[PDB]
Amino acid sequence: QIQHIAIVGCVHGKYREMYRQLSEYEKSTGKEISFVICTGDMQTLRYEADLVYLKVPPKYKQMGDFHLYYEGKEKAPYLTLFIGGNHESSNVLLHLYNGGFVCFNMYYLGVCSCININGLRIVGVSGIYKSFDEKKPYTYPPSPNDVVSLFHTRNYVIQMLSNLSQSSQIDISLSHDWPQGIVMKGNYKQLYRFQPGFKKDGASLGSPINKVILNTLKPKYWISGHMHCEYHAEEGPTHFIALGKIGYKNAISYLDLPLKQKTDLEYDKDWVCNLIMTWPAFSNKAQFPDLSYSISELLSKRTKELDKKIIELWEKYIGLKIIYDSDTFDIQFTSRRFYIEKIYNELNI
RNA sequence: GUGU
Ligand SMILES: [Fe+2]
Ligand SMILES: [Zn+2]
Repeated sequence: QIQHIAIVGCVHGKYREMYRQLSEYEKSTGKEISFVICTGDMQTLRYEADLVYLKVPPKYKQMGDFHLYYEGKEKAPYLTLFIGGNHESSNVLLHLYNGGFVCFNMYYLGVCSCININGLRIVGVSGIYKSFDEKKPYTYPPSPNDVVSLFHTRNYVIQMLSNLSQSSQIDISLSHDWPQGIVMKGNYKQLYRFQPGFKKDGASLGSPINKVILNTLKPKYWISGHMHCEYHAEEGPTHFIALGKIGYKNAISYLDLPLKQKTDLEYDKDWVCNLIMTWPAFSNKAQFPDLSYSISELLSKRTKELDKKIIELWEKYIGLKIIYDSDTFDIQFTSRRFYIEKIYNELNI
């Protein structure tokens, strides 16, 4: 039993072309796409005003196609899961830092998270690495000045995600920039012939945060974008796949994986417990996470009886299935935090 | 990597 998953590199606002490409493959080969995974640079600009939050060179200050899907003019034909890259409507993603649908069939995984679909556990890490921002908190509501920093990956995602392969393996992990040093684990000589600009970076190319997460979780697959080129490599048991940008040949590939059972997009139980147990570090909605707390210390208080009660209350107030909600994004920010706070306090810890 |  087989499922076919499309994996996409950078989209840069070219959604109609991406779905056209994807519908072609469905018609040409007769295979059915279960769902789509995109590794970032999604540019989910709702309308003109969101352009202030898109950090691009001036020639790329363009709306793209997403507003068509946001308005309902277009309908995304497949469920599309994505992380954020360095070219985003960063204000929208911060409202949805705990994940959410930006429009029908288009689900943002958040700053980081794990989801369940078709028996698979999928971990996403948004953004790109800059050492000088990796300790900065998020400030909310988003203001135009943070356009330059909102999409930089924070070190704290390492502690949020590190326990996630205790119960079971991670099937797929996504990141926008490559895990640092993985460039050396494939045919880099051939890669340097197509991208001679990479050679000077050596093994330091890529994000150290993603390197750590890769080494800790060892997913079956790690997918990244951002470098506008195809690449493959193997780090121990992990198959690494880098993808190009929509418009070129190397932008889309497909994973044909065993389908254990067909199952709708669901929240991951272990992620949900991590989210509830770290609530104290996130409780100040003007600035989070409060790193005076230890994320690891907070997560060390997880127990099997608390996990069971957390998932019971999550199913009650939110539900295990991830379902489309068309409230505005600032309301979704407040609502999801309202139930995390409520669930935590009901634990009396 | 259209990366500061
Ligand atoms: Fe990028
Ligand atoms: Zn890109």
